[PDB]
Amino acid sequence: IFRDYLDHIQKPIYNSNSITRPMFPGFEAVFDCKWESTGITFKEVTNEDIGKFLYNSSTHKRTYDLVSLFIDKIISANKNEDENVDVWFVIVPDEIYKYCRP
Amino acid sequence: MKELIYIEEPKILFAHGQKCTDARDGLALFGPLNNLYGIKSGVIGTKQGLKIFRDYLDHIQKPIYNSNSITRPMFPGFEAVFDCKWESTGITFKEVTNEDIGKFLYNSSTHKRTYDLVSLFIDKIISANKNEDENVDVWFVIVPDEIYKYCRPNSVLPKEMVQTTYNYDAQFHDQFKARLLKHTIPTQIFRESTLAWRDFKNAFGLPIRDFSKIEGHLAWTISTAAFYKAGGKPWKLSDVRNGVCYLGLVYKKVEKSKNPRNACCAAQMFLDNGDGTVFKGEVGPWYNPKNGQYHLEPKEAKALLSQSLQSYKEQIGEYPKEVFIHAKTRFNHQEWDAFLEVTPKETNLVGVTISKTKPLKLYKTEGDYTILRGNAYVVNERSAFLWTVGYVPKIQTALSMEVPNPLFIEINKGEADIKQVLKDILSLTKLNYNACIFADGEPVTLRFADKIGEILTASTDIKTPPLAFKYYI
Amino acid sequence: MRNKIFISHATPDDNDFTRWLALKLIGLGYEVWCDILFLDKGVDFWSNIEKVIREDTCKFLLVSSSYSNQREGVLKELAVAAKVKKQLKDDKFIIPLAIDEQLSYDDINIDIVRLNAIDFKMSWARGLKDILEAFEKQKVPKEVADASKSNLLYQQIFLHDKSVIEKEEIYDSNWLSILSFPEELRFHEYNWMLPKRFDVRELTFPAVRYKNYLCTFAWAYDFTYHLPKTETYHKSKTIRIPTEEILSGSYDSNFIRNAECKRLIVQLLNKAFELRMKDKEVQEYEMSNKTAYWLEKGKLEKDKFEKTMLVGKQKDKNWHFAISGASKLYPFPVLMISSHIFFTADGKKLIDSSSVQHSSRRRQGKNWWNNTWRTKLLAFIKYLSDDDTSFYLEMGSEEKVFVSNEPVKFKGNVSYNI
DNA sequence: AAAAAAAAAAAAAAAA
RNA sequence: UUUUUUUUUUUUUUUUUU
Repeated sequence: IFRDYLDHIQKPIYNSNSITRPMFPGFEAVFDCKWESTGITFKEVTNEDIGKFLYNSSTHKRTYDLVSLFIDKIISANKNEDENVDVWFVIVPDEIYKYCRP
Repeated sequence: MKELIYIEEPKILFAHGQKCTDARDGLALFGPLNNLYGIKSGVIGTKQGLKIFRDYLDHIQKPIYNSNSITRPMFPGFEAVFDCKWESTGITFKEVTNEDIGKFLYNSSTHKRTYDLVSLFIDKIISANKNEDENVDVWFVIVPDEIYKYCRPNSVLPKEMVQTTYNYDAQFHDQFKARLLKHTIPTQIFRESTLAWRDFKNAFGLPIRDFSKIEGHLAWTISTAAFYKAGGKPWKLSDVRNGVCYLGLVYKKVEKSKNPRNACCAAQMFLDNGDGTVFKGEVGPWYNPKNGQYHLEPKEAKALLSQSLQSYKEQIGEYPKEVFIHAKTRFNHQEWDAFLEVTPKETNLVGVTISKTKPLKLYKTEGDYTILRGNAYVVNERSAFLWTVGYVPKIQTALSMEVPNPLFIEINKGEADIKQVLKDILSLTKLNYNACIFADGEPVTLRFADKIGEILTASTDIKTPPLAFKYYI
Repeated sequence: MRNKIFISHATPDDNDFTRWLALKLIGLGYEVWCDILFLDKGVDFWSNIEKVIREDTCKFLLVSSSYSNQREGVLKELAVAAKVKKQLKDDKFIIPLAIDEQLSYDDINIDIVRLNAIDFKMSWARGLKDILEAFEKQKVPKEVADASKSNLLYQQIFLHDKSVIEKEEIYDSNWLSILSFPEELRFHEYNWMLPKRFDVRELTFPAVRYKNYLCTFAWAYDFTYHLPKTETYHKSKTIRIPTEEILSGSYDSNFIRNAECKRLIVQLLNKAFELRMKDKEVQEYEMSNKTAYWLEKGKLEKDKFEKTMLVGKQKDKNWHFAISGASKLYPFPVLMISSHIFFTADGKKLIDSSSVQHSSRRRQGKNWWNNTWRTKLLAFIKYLSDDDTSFYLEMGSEEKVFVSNEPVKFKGNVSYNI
């Protein structure tokens, strides 16, 4: 989904009424910067692992475990991988948002 | 009249699946593998030193030439070789006033003055990393020459200019790269002489570090280091077999704590699912008591090898089928019994020792030129001599200056066929990312492990250091 | 059909730019013709280029530099290119490429002054991008991009003149082979006969203490002078062993283990070597661990053995070649020799500053290549000899160690040429 | 307090 | 410390014997 959305992003994007909101002419057009789907350093989070933590009765423990699972991989990629990444996009599923809030 | 075998020169892979024996020539024509859009560069230093960095960056923007192109290839320009943008515009500059550097430098205590000089730079680097919107890939630390002359061990400050911490080494570079480990900030230190040297001259008037003929290779060795530190993959190996992790141990001395404690450090090279090579550090530093033991006690050996096997299992799925544990020192049975227990049945443990001490020096009968590189004298199925330093026709000269010294490669433990052991070490001498040279005099594992050990023994407060080389070389 | 791209340039000066641009364009899929690309030359080439510029060239690229601006061959190629431009009625044919910062646009050749030139002065990558865009716009013939073509052309043309070739070569090492040893290693129980607080380094023949056994190849009563008490020793007390068994590795027991029995042959031969060097009256410098043996100024006829100089002059410093020897028995029974250069102020007294000695040694070795190391080493070891084929280390009144005077030779199947 | 047989830490120059 | 190479200084430990 992220790859598809970015592929959409380079191309111009159109809303219903351009008078209210100016049309989006594309990332490389307005910011004149290269933001392509090539070069994305990807670290996977398997469905089983994210499902093990999610189905917990205690909100605080499940939240801490879910955060730990992501942050450990992020730190490992930052300190033990040659690639340099400007930003770290953290795509989280919707069931977590539903069931990891107070 | 003893037989002497010759091993084919290794070929390293470049972009578009193309192979080339040389690194410089292959890079200058095919470019690096990965598309690193641009190098956002940050610089620290005085105003007098910033102009020199700007001038050198402008220089390497344009092509530069050596005295003879055959012995040292020409440099087509940074964007020409690396197809990536690195301009003098967009550098984030942070100031180091001359009064600040002269206040601390002229101190009687070498440890105190070097600690202060490292602190002055590191505070500003951390503050820029944490408190500024600008993103910088690499922090080029321009240091003057006075800091170079008077901020290392055994450096005597002259009595005339002495105007006025002991847990850290007097070495500026080691302490500097050690204390930045927690923040994971890729940095590279630059002498002002390594920069546009023509300003710095001796009494005779010629530059002290005259680099007239070696400008092109200087640009090659600076550009490649900058590209690697930014997250680039200039080249890789191609002939390395699947399922072969290597791992390289080296022992360094620690002076701060009573008992040298002989810190042992490792660098691990292997393959990844696919075709890309992974060459990182395997750093769990295991300190070894006794003044000169250099043999690692069973618990730490088990921990080291378990960590090395786990870093392979997590990235490939299953354990390596055959590893070549290299080392500068011979293996006692105490270590090997510990190693054997950790590994499963399928793994084939091999313990190899590489050294240069014994003086075997092959002189050809006629000619002002040395032996070919790749020549090997096999003593027996367990021991051999490999001339990884010597003549190669491509670079028009021998890598050495005098007659070279080979590497005594012996299979202390495991079984291993000596031909394959001689076939991988010579290829292993090709992955030197700190310098863009045709070949390296020793395998890079025993070299980059030495480097990371020289960095990790400068700070006693280090904890869980990063495993990436860009923070070290 | 015209589908070749001609790159004219000044041949002996613009090799780098022409090479880089051609190897880039061929990899990009563009046909390239140039004089440096084709390997070998003949009388026909002067004709060949002409017909190409008239029959196969679709675009003409002129490397503009202070050299190629007024080069006669470049000028002739420019003239024929301009005239084929006229005949094709295609104005965008000659595409100049300016690569010199010192050659301003106001000093270009007359055929090029009115023609726009792609700027290579600042960035070669920008110039190459401009070239690609212009060639795409003008619909120049092109094939699919394939860097393998560039790699193959690099292999057949350029790493091509300097390649691995198979031919036998023989090399001279720094190992002196040991021809023979004394038959039996002797373990004499001197015990109280030899005073305990005594040093064996002053003994006439080499001998090392181990337990209460003096170990040496020398005869029982050779140490009578230094040890007057040894006249009343009994020769049946010796533990003589067939040393050849030790070299094979057959012998081992509780009395001695072969690994620590091989060391008693290595210290022994080392002391024999230093004793022999004392016999040859060559003086010594103390190293940090070893000792180096060098020779005075005047002992050799005109300070040179054979025809090769061993002691020479450098400003006020007399430099002397020296060797360091050590017996090794693991690969074969051999003696390894290493070379050094040491400097003196008057030819007799060594300069005491280690840093100055190291710096001056580096200065001298700056210009010492293979025929300066091997030749001096072989000359010194031949001067060390006792006959034409070998020398001997004094191991006793009758025991000697025979070591060859020529270094071990190996056989290489691959070599090269200058 | 020695020896040989193996270890590493540091400085100096010079060419790549 | 852009490097790399070749040396020169120390220092130190183990195995063994007294």
